[PDB]
Amino acid sequence: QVQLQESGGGLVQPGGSLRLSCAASGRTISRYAMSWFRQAPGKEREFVAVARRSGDGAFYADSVQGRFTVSRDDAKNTVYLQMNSLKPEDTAVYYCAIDSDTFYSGSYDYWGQGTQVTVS
Amino acid sequence: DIQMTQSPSSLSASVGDRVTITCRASQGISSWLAWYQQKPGKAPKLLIYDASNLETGVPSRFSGSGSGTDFTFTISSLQPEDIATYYCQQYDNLPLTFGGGTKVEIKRTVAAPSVFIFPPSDEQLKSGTASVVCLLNNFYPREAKVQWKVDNALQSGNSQESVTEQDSKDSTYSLSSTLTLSKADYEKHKVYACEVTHQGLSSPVTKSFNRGE
Amino acid sequence: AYTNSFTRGVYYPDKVFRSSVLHSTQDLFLPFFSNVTWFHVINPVLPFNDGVYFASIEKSNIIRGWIFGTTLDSKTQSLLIVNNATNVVIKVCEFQFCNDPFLDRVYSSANNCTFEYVSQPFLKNLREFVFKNIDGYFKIYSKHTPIDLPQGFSALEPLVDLPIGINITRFQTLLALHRSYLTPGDSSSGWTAGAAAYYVGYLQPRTFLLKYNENGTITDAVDCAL
Amino acid sequence: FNATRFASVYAWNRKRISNCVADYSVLYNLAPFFTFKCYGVSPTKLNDLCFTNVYADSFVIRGDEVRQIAPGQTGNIADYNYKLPDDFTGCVIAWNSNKLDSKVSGNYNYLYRLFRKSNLKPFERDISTEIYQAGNKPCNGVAGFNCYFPLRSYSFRPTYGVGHQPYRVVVLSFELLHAPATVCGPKKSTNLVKNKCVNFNFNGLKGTGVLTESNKKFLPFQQFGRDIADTTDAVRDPQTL
Amino acid sequence: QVQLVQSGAEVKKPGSSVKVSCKASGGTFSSYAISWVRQAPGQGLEWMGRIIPIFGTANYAQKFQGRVTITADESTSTAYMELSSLRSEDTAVYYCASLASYSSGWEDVFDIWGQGTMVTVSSASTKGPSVFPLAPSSKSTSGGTAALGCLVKDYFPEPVTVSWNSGALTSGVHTFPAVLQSSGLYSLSSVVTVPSSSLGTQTYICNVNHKPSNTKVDKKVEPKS
Ligand SMILES: *[C@@H]1O[C@H](CO)[C@@H](O)[C@H](O)[C@H]1NC(C)=O
Ligand SMILES: *[C@@H]1O[C@H](CO)[C@@H](O)[C@H](O)[C@H]1NC(C)=O
Ligand SMILES: *[C@@H]1O[C@H](CO)[C@@H](O)[C@H](O)[C@H]1NC(C)=O
Repeated sequence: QVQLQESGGGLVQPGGSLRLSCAASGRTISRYAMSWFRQAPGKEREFVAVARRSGDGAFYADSVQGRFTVSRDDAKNTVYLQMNSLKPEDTAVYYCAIDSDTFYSGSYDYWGQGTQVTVS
Repeated sequence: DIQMTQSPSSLSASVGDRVTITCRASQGISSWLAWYQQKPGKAPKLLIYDASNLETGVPSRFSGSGSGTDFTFTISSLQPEDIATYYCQQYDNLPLTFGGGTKVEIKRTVAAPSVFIFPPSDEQLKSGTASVVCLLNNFYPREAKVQWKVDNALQSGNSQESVTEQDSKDSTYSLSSTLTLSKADYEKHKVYACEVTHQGLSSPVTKSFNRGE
Repeated sequence: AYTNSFTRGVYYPDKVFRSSVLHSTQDLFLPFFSNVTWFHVINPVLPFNDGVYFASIEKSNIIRGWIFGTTLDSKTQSLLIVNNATNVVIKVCEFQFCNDPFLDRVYSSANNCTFEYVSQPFLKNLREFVFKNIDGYFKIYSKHTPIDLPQGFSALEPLVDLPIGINITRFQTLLALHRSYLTPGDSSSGWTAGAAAYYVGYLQPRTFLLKYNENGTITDAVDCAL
Repeated sequence: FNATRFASVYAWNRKRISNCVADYSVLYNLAPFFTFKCYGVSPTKLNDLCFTNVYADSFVIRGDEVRQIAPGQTGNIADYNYKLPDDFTGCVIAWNSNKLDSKVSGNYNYLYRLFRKSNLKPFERDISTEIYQAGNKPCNGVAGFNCYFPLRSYSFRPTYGVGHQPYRVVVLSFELLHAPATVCGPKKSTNLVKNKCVNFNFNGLKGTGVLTESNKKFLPFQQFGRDIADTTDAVRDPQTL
Repeated sequence: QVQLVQSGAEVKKPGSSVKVSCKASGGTFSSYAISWVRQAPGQGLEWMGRIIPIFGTANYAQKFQGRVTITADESTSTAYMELSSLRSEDTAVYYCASLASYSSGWEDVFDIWGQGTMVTVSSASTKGPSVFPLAPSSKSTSGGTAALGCLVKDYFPEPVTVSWNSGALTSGVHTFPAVLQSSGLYSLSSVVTVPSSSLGTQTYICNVNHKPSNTKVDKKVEPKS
């Protein structure tokens, strides 16, 4: 199917920086874009970032445009997201998602795996 | 004849961002290449005629250069007023040919669509035909998928869609779909549904109504 | 109004280095202890006889430019030297100067041009300028010194040699101001500029005995016919 | 020369150059250039000589017209497009752009004046497009008996010979009266050696002697110095200062 | 200055010929060369031919030689073009341009444009539009606002001008492009945004005008619950 995984994370200090990793193998990586999501404890989902085939610039939401930077590597199927100036609100679980719409500018929301992130 | 290729097909960058475009020709040239600005449905506006040669009234914003088979054009920054398509021209010979054209549009964040539905009216039904119209308004992506779920079942090949242009006020976009059916077919079903899926929405949005309401 | 030009107006005559020698030079020099007109802002067209000596001891750089040409505002070629915030602008374009050249962007209308040049800006501080036009060359000598004319002796070094062969008989100076009306036929409208004074002197053919120190700097001179 | 933006001889372009250096070793003399001619002076003398100012005019003409670009010449181009006096002194740089500036059946853009009411004055330019008086009285923007139009198109193409190809020609005129020399053609042409008797030149100041490093302190505006009795003691290097 | 004046839109049956004009004014007519261009509804521009009235000669493109003739007359300073054996696809925007790039050291490029003429080829007949109102449902209201308007159907030929309240209302105006039905007739659509407090009660009116015949049609709209 769309088996996906992420690595890294965990406890971090407030106001610092963090790095998260996500990758896939054994399936096409171009026809579907790679997106992220956020979910606070017992709350609704929130989109974080997504990367397109061309890689022209980057895509972000309102609350993450000016703080987070995202990138993807087409030669290794690995993607990264940048964490900086961490605030107390960043105590939730992130998810790595695949835009399951073939060659589509938009996105189909579907998450494969996630991890926990918290600030001391 | 001479054929030219313009790539990439479209550009996306926010106000105050650099943008560039390239034009290619079948054979190497060193002059007689122009660039045009054409708004939707309006006559093209001259930008460049001779290699790195601007005419009267062109601002310092736009510059061009290139040699050989390929030529390049650059836009230092963008404002809403210059949102339109750019074209490449070669006229070293009388058989003029024009490039495929490239579009530049404003880049911004996500805006959730406002999904609306129009049920048919009695007067329309009296003509022997029925229609249902679904609208998406004020959302970022330039194309949105609209699915019809009459009687909770997907339908295809029986509806038409309309497309608008980028909204200069907020750089948003709108899309609408129109379902059409005959009186017998319209009365055959009982429930009409329109489904919308967007990246910004937390989950798919569905609007539906029944025959009796 | 007139003041005293004690020992000012001396400049290097021939760009030749000399060390610890006394050189007798014959050229256009400002006579010692000569009377020079005293003008203060708070500005008429003056003649351009064989030599002119310009000095200014006004802070804030109110004085900003000069105009030179025969039949000013006519078809004849004329100069336009102004000091912008970035670089100096020298134009030979027969500019059509108005009665009130500039007190506030441009003091003249469009006209044909023959030469243009730009360089770094020339500008309680004393500014001295000597302008000579001979054999088709317009030579400028300048010097700067913090600061009536001070008793201090100082020799003006050459600044630029414009290879322009136009004919010159008159000149006028340009002043800077703010919050003022751009009236071509009126002056002092609106806000008034700060206090500033500038002196004008005329050179004459004189013999001088310049004293060159070990470093090639003129330290003293004697007015031979005083 | 590289611009080649003078396809039409009629209504040719003009340019003024002053306070510059015109190194002819690279201009009109390298392999890419095909032809180059001068009137009244040899290229070497031009390179070694200085001029007050240079006016440059560029135009593209056929092979049959290049011969008309010379003093006291006559012809369609000479009479109606670009006339020159018998005493004219200058140079013409002509390069054939047929390979890179011709089409199989194109090149209609190269226009020239085929007729005119009267011959142009020396160095005169005319952009008028009025009908030529072809036998009958000239038409006033109308058609008449003949009323032929003066301009015509070269229409260069491979089917034409070398004598009917788009020769890109640039003509320069030199001025020497009242010359405070500002345009010159010499290259760097510099060589230095010290500690031995040699004839030397520093922007003139011809002399002979041994050149050695000096401990003097020349001012920024001083070029050379003189000892007692006006003897040239030290000189500033134009290049190294 | 220099300007060009073109005629109005003309419609003629397929297979016949269509006449167009483009008048020139300013300066001297002998100093202007008129070039003709065409633009289809979305496809790139197309070049038909070029004439120089002072020359007396003309040239035409290979794809359009024979079927296209160009004539111009100095007395009334107007340029004309002739098209023969028209076809349905000939429906396109037609422009007149002045090929001024022949006198002042400037070559093979246009600088001046006309107003543009619209021509359509079809077997239909000229008639006024049909307008009916929309009846949006109350349950469909989203964000405190509702969508409403009128539809202009079964009209021929273009152009068609659609406005609202005799032009007195301009906030939240949207008018989507025209479409062609399979029966050979054009159509148009327009929708507005209105607050909850005004819909149903305000005297909202949709305005339509058919300029080929200057037909005037207007209707009122009201939602339902
Ligand atoms: C400069 O022109 C004036 C007339 O405007 C004339 O009297 C004077 O002689 C000229 N200068 C020279 C050096 O001839
Ligand atoms: C000459 O210059 C040297 C080096 O700057 C300095 O030491 C010396 O005092 C100067 N002498 C005079 C007379 O200016
Ligand atoms: C001349 O050029 C040489 C080499 O670029 C450089 O070393 C030298 O300083 C230059 N001198 C001047 C006066 O420009």
